[PDB]
Amino acid sequence: PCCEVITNVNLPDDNVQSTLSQIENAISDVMGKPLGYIMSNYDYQKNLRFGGSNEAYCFVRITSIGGINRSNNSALADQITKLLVSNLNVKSRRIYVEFRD
Repeated sequence: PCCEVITNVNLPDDNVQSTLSQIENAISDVMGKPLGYIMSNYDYQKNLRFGGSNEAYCFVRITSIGGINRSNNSALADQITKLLVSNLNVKSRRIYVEFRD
């Protein structure tokens, strides 16, 4: 699967790499998928806005094949949100996680 983090939070490369790594480990864990199938990215979009505001915000897009489990999907979004909250300085309310296939 694929996890694209689209955010206006400027994070240094090491913090980006470790964050994506923890996220991959959660995907692997929750979804039962070896790390060899997993793509991730942190796409820094300084002009990104939500709610009429350019304050820190993360849009997380998770693409799998996929579209199979709700409790896995719900638990994954929860882990990723928690991971992002913990690494980024972003309010939980300013993270949106979307699933697709």
